[PDB]
Amino acid sequence: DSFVIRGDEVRQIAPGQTGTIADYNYKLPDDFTGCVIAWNSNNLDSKVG
Amino acid sequence: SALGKLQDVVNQNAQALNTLVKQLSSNFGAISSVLNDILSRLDPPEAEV
Repeated sequence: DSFVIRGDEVRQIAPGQTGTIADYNYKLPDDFTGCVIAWNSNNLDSKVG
Repeated sequence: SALGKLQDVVNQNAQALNTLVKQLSSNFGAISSVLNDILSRLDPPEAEV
């Protein structure tokens, strides 16, 4: 599951979290197994304008 | 005290039932002994614990 979020919202991709993208964008179950991968993409997913 | 042998058995059974019912009032290290309070106060990840 691939998406782009903020830097402070990477704590919300987790079981049992309260947050905004956890509730209304992407929810993980309490019995979730797998791995969450996050890396900075300011060189690619950002524009000066 | 003529009939102490039967009364002893009656007292032991009643005391065992009273102790078993009384043990529900103990939280056993949890925040509360009431299940409804835990289910209404906490999120399921910590309410599960």
